[PDB]
Amino acid sequence: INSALNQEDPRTAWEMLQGIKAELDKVQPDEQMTPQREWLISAQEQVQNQMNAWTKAQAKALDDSMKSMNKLDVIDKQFQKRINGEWVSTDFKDMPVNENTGEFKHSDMVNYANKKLAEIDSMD
Amino acid sequence: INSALNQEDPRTAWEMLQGIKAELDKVQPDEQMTPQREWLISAQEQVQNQMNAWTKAQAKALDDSMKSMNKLDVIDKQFQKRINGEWVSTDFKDMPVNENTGEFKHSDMVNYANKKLAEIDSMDIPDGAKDAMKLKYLQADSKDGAFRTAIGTMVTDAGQEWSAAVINGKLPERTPAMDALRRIRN
Amino acid sequence: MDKYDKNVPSDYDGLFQKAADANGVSYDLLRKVAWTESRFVPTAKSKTGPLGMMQFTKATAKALGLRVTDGPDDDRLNPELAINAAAKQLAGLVGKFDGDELKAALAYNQGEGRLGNPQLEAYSKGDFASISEEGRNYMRNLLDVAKSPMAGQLETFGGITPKGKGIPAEVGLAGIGHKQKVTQELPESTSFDVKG
Amino acid sequence: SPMAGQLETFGGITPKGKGIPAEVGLAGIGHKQKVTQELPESTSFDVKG
Repeated sequence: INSALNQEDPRTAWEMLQGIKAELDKVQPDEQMTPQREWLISAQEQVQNQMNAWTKAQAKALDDSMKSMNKLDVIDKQFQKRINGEWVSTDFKDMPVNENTGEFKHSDMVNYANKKLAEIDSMD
Repeated sequence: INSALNQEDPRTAWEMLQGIKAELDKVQPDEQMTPQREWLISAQEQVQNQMNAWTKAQAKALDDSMKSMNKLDVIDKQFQKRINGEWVSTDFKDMPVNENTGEFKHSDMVNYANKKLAEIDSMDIPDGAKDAMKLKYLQADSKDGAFRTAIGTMVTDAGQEWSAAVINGKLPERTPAMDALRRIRN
Repeated sequence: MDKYDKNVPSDYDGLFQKAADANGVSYDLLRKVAWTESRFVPTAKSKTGPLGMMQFTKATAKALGLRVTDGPDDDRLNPELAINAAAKQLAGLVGKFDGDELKAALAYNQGEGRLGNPQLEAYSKGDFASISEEGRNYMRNLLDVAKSPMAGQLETFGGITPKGKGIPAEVGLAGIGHKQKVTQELPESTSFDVKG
Repeated sequence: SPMAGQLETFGGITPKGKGIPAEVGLAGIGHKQKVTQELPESTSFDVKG
């Protein structure tokens, strides 16, 4: 039970606990509450708490990557406006800033230029 | 009960606990305190604590956004004073700083310039008045401001057009920047 | 925001009486629904954030039969026509539910379709366990100002004992909150004015 | 399947119980993303004199 509670993925821990419950059903073949079924109920509650803490980190990482994608989209929009003949600044210090982008960096422009060159090279 | 305690929104957790209480009322149809009603009372207390911790984060986020709105308001007031004929600095490094604003950034001026241009574009006035307002904001702007940076692309392009034409000995078929700058001069 | 402020000096309510008389909806219900949706807040910021008093969505705004595709990307920003449309929808809902049933009409909150029809059927059966948490809370918030035959069965749902009453989240979590430390008191600048 | 009933009664708390799939035991537990694809928009300095 303690090793099933020290897994990094809660979905694996849940199935491990189900396997342990199946093992216990062969030595306690009745329906009453025993101090060993309390072990398993507490373990399942702990796994639910672990799932909460895990979804924290997953959401935070997804937000971090999505901010970079949003910044690339904003830079692409700015060059598209400039190429069409509008008077806007294509410097990364002059890009519009939101809560969905954060602050822009030079590496953002480097990545955008590399991606754009590759995309143009992949055209038919 | 444990899954109802692992919700992100406390208001949903409270209603889930009410549903669980309704379910329990059908198997314990009396008024005495049982160890299973203690579960639900403790769960409701925990949800109240979660509501406290949730209001922390909500208030903090609202403060963070309200500081940005306050900074934009301060910049707008500064340009309004400068346009009316007062001797104040419209550089973001010289804006008054409070506990309701924090420190100013260049992106604040960028956002203010974009918002102001959009707002002027959304006005129900003839184009001449819009040009007059845009030129007033351009004149009141500081040396490295966002208004002067937006129109600096026009000047750079016009200078490049003329220099390239002199080198090549022929004007190109299109000189959009020179035409735009000449119209603004007019 | 506590107790909905029933007798507060009524701000910008020169529109609810007229819509109520035009469509037949109760004044108290319409005012309470407006307060619940927007709290009479002129900004009303959210994921969609309609600043109008009736915090609609694009799908509902277009389905209401208006000319929403006008003005600032949405025509339901002027309060009077949006409030009148909401009142007409509420009156149509109340009338179509066999009498003055002022709480099944809260299909207004959930709609009719894949996610609203079974909840309304469960309400008809009186089985509040099949209604969603959002719907149950939204109906709980309207118990003070509503006329329904099941207004007493909903309040005695979720009690700690079968003779107890359920606690709405607006009461169990009431008073728990934190103040904002940032205010709209801006710093002021002074001009270097020397008139020689 | 002929063993669709034997798999569901595997992992129950009692021999007469049913096992709980992780999609049900951990259902509803999650957090929303605070970042959206609503981008900030730029405006051109357009003066047509």
